[PDB]
Amino acid sequence: IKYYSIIPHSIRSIQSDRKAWAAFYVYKLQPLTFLLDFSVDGYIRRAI
Amino acid sequence: YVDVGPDSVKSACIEVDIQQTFFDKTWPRPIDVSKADGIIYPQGRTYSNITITYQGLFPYQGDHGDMYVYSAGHATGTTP
Amino acid sequence: TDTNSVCPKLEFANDTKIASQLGNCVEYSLYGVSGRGVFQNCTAVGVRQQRFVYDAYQNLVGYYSDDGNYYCLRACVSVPVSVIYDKETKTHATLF
Repeated sequence: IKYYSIIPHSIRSIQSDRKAWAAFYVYKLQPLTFLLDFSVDGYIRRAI
Repeated sequence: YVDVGPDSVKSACIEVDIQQTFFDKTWPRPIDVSKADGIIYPQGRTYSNITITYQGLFPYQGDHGDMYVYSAGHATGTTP
Repeated sequence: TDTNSVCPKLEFANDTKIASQLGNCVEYSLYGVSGRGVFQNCTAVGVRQQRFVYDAYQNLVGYYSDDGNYYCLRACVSVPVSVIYDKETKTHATLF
């Protein structure tokens, strides 16, 4: 995979009945070195 | 080949109104690594009550990313 | 890299199980991870869905069994030996 795109999506609701849809954020990934803290239950609650 | 169902019956697909200006806003939600945002867990193992370095695929601390919004369509009273 | 997912289907009969072997140094081959050690009953820890629990130095120290118990894993330990030797009388004792 070399390329991607977001597909638009509209809600065909009633003019008197419309909601607000939360915005979503896309962040890219890179091969970095992190410092992770694992708790007793095994979940990562903080990193550096 | 996986059968997915019938094709579209309608010929005239609906119209879309591109208005980028309405969606161009600002709502900063940067990556806060201090609370483990966007962290892929090591996918082979697990740990307990330790702190270690790890080489993987993470996002940049403080990165803002790309914001996207979805919106309702045009409607007149009771007709989109 | 450190994840393995295809492994030899070997039957567990009934006596070849983690239970009924706690406290004995046994060989193990769990889902493609093999070694030798002693299993015990420890309170659950880590993330269950990732059955293998490691430590800072890439040593398996825990395991989530199909029976629904968290088993606490060690290495089989050696017994150190030394010899007390007197040359004139050519006598010896063994200190463990």
